[PDB]
Amino acid sequence: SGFRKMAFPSGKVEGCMVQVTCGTTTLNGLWLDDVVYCPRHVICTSEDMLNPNYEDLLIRKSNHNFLVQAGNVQLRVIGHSMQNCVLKLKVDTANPKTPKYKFVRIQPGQTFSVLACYNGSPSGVYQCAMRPNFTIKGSFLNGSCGSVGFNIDYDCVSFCYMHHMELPTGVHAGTDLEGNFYGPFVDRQTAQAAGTDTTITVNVLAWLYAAVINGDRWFLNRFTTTLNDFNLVAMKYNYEPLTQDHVDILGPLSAQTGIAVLDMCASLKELLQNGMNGRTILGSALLEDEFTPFDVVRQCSGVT
Amino acid sequence: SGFRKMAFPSGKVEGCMVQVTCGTTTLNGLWLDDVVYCPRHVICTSEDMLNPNYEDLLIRKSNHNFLVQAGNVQLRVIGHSMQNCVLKLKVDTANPKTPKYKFVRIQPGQTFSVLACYNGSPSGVYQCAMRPNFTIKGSFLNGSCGSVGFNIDYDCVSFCYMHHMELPTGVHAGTDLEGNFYGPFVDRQTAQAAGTDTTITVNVLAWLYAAVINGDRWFLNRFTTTLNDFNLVAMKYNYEPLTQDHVDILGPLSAQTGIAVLDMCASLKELLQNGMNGRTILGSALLEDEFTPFDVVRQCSGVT
Ligand SMILES: O=C(Cc1cccnc1)Nc1cccc(O[C@H]2CC(=O)N2)c1
Ligand SMILES: O=C(Cc1cccnc1)Nc1cccc(O[C@H]2CC(=O)N2)c1
Repeated sequence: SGFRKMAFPSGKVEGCMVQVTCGTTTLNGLWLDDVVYCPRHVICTSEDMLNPNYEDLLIRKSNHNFLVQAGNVQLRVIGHSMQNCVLKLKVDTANPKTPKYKFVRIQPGQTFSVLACYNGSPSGVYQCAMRPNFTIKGSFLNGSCGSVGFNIDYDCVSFCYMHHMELPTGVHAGTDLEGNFYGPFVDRQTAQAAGTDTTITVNVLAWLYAAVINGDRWFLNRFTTTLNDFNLVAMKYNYEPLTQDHVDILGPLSAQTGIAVLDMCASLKELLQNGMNGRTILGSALLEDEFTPFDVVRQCSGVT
Repeated sequence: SGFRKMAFPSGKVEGCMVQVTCGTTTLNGLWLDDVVYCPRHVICTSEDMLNPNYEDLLIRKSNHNFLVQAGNVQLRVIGHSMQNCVLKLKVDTANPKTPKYKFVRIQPGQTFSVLACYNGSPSGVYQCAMRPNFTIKGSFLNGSCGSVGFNIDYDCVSFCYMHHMELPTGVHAGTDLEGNFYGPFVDRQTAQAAGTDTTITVNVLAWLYAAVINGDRWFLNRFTTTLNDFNLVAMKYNYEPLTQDHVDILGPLSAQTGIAVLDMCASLKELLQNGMNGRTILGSALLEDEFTPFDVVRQCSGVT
């Protein structure tokens, strides 16, 4: 027993982290096969970031202007191209450490691990969720651009995020591995603001199931509700509307615990309306929304 | 910016994880050089655990009775010995993936990463602290015994914990890599209880410094206090007494922020006496004690 914000083992991803330097700028790159993926703002100077024309800026860049280093060895860049907001640097050596990988665009609500990196070197790993407003609440400093978000299935790494920027509000914006930003964010140093951050209801429910499994049963009440009535209370508290798909995904958790999804919803409705009264759930004084129903089953069943 | 419970990259430790089977029992082992370290309760049956005589039980065990598997390859055990509560299985092949390592016994209050494992395979990584009562609040299921706690410095892994058991209260007990339990715990299926779990004051202070660095400044007040007055309030709330050593270790955080340690103590005294009033600090509705002052500087400076 015990419930922690667990991240996937990062070894398969550490093997891919490289340092990419363009002029004065150094950031991280992802080396899979003979391609190094990195944010395209590596070709920018601090003046360029205000209003950059990336096609024009890339025209003044040649293969030799991009310095790629993997540990202490320099990789020869034989080609370069721009795919949306990522640069793909073709290198002459394929990464011998390349794991089985997929490039995937995750949905908001879904979770993933981040391997924060500086100068192509990993500093730490933590679990994140793609917020409904398409930002992530990460831990990133200047120099962490190019750090990737990933999931692991058996031996296959699904890369879903590449860090590009921080908004003045302290939240982080980034792209999938095809260079497409999650949300309305543009890789320009212009005032951008994240919209309303809503709470991932299905994840809070999954974590309530995880608390019941672990012994925290105080919040369980003698009540039930309907999907429409629960959603009236979810609306007021900026919670994502619960759908029958969500109820379905909670099915294995509901089946294991023996608590109906709508019963857990009534318990959640009371937690929203009445607060926690100074008590805690899984050592947390607030309702946690960064565990998907898949994360809960995986952690409560030891899926390696 | 952003502050997360970050764990060290686990790649160097994944390379050491092996599966150790003795009779019907399977658990994890740590393969460093030609030695595999694992909990000695691997030689026990469910009946033996009630009151085991490990010397007598080991006398009926031979080199061939311990099955060690690293991935899909069986390792030949050429020697076996008991060091306190760990078995050291000498194998004929040295681990080619052995990183630079030290075996260290950490103090309560200190933090470390755990690579939870099942059948010699890593399932996830998370950050932990050694509680003042010598237990850890981990996430472990049956089959995770042998999972290790570690820290990383540059390229050197300092192994500090090996998971052995779970107490009926849901907390976890284990040993250093010399087989010595942290705390009064014995590897026997007998009713054991953890003592009072106090709050690591210096870590809560370090995390208040991390909140100030990150923009959360609401809790800052126009007051100060003395070490003895603060400790009167720490005592009432089961907080560890603050010493001049703690004030010293907080020195670089105090120097960076410009807030005196005793000033932060007055802010903490008010948080203890008045609560958080529904507000949050670093997205947490309670006072976090699992970040050391070293963890704070490392995360707020990008130490790879
Ligand atoms: O933020 C970083 C580096 C960094 C520092 C700290 C943490 N993570 C990333 N770069 C950057 C890149 C592209 C646009 C950009 O403009 C900002 C203004 C806005 O809203 N977005 C900034
Ligand atoms: O707990 C486990 C396996 C396990 C299961 C879930 C999570 N982590 C570990 N084994 C074990 C080993 C040695 C003594 C022992 O007795 C318990 C009674 C007590 O207080 N300690 C139990």
